[PDB]
Amino acid sequence: EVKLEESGGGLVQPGGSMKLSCVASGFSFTNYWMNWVRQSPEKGLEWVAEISLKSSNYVTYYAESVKGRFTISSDKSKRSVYLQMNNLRAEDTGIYFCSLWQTWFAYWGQGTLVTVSSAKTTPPSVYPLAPGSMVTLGCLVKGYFPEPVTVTWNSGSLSSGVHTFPAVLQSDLYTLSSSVTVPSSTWPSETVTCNVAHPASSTKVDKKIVPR
Amino acid sequence: QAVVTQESALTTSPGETVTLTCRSSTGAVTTSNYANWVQEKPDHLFTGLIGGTNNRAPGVPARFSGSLIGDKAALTITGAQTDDEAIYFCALWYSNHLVFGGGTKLTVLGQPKSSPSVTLFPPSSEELETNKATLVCTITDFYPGVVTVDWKVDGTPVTQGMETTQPSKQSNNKYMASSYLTLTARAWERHSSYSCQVTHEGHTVEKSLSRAD
Repeated sequence: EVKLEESGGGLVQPGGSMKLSCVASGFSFTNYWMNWVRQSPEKGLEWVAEISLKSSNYVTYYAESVKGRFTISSDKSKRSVYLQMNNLRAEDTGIYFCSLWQTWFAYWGQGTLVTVSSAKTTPPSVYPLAPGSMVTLGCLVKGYFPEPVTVTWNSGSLSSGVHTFPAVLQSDLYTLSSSVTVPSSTWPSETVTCNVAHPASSTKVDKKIVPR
Repeated sequence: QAVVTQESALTTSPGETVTLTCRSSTGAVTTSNYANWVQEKPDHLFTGLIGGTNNRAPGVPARFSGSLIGDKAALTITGAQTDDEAIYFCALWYSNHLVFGGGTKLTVLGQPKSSPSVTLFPPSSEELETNKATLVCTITDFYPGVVTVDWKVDGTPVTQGMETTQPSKQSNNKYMASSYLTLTARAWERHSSYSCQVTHEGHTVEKSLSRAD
């Protein structure tokens, strides 16, 4: 099976540089063109660049807005395609995907998030959401930067009834919530705890939800 | 520099035909623009559907076809299914660069209507220690994925300090959203009743809390 996996995304300052990697496996992709496409809320999908994966030689094409700022390259020996980004701007913020193209966009990676900002890396505050057949409990993950966070419940052993909502953004701080529904007979008599990770600040928090 | 534009939203039902279009600001779309169509499903699951205007990728169901209709590129679903509820992007080639359109949200009314489950949470005492108060209104298991959220404090509409997320797909293909009412801790103590009102398909579901509980 074909596998594409992006990496290298994170916070980076305006004017700064950042190298993304795309590692591909499955079969010989010489007929394909590796494309970088970024997703923002504003633009939707936006084309960045591509490179022919021919072994004989390469050909590259670039979006007007990245010309002279970004270079695309590939190392066949590492089964990798790279996007070197430089002189980064706020508009470069987004999820960067590599995709193998031949006539159509055949295979896609899971993406890597690039945040172009000079704002402070802020770990989350994690607050319990308790009620003031079944009962809905929650987890407020307030005031972190940059994205993302991850939320689990009882270390993933509570998976059914779990909804994690999109973050909102205010004053360079994100906030999201996660809810879980469990039987009224099982809470509070069995403990329910959310587990939040914020990779950017190497943060992990566990918050037990108690009645109040 | 060409701007590629698409319908922002269309609705169809199972078994019906629907056509999405894709305009180029530079003029008529031609086969020289080698129109591509990409489907985005939730959690960034992308599928290439069409390349070179009308060439369907292997694995893509026969009900999808690409074409040029008038001066535009077009994607047609002849016999739409519930699983086709997704975002569809077109991309046009201009000799040495690709340009994506803004995408079309296709709604396919295959699922039964589902009213939102609403839950309103008060501020945590831990948060109140920071002199801040956030009420969280969770909204789940609704279909179709459109809601209006209104807040009240002490029976009065709030026009300030509110933040609602766009509906996003749940794993079960219903929709969820969350809304936040942000107050100072003191504001929280100067008011008694708080209400989150979710309107969905003309029908309102209200949840409220009283500081007396």
